[PDB]
Amino acid sequence: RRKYQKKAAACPDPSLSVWRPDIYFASVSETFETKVDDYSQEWAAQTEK
Amino acid sequence: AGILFEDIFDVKDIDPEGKKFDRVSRLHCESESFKMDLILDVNIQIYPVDLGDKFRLVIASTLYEDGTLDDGEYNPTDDRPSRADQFEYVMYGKVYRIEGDETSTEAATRLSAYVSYGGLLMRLQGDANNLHGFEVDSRVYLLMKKLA
Amino acid sequence: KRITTPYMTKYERARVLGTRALQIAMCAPVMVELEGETDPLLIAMKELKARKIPIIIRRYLPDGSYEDWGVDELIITD
Repeated sequence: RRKYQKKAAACPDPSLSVWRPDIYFASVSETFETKVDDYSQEWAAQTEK
Repeated sequence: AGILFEDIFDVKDIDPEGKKFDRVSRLHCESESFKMDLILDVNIQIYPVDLGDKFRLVIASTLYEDGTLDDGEYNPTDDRPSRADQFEYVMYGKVYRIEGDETSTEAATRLSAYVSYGGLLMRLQGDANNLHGFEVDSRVYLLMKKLA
Repeated sequence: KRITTPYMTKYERARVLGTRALQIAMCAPVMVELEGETDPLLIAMKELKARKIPIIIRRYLPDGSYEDWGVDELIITD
């Protein structure tokens, strides 16, 4: 029962929602972390080659 | 002595894309000794040049034959034995981009040099070791002298 | 801690540089040696970058309860 009812709750609420982005560092929104991640693994593999 | 490269040169065809300026020509020239390839711009007004002309080329990192790297700023009055006094054509320079080698290369044969002298473009290609010393932000002084 | 952010809010720097040019405009002690130009608009950069600002900024939180901030505690930067 516990095993199952663990994996039942949401992917937790957004970062911006629980951490006010003024105080806490690195409070990016979903469609911008995807952007920085896009470019991270898209440039490094580019530049090395 | 700081000859970063040297070669003799004669031209094959001057402008293969029309005459579309006033003070410049877009040279297409090839070496004989090594299978290099020079694309260069040369002011024909104050240095007339033709098709069948031959000239020796060098590319130094300093014009002193003491090989010291002391350069603040060209001071016009000074005179002492420099490598220019045997040539006929000077140009200051800057190399800004080297293309030909993408990845961890198993045989870097074709590598190109991209130089533009304050606005006149220059493209030279070749091997990948002869054409070394050529970092980024790498001042060179083109020199040249028409040879018979 | 503070539920504001140590960082330079442009309105703060702007308005309080106005306040400090007012300060040295009127009768006010000259902290930084006035190296020429009497105008504290040209010496305001000197004031700030030398951090001669004991000014108390009363950042007001949603209603009533405030904060006080001396401008050095921020992230004044280029």
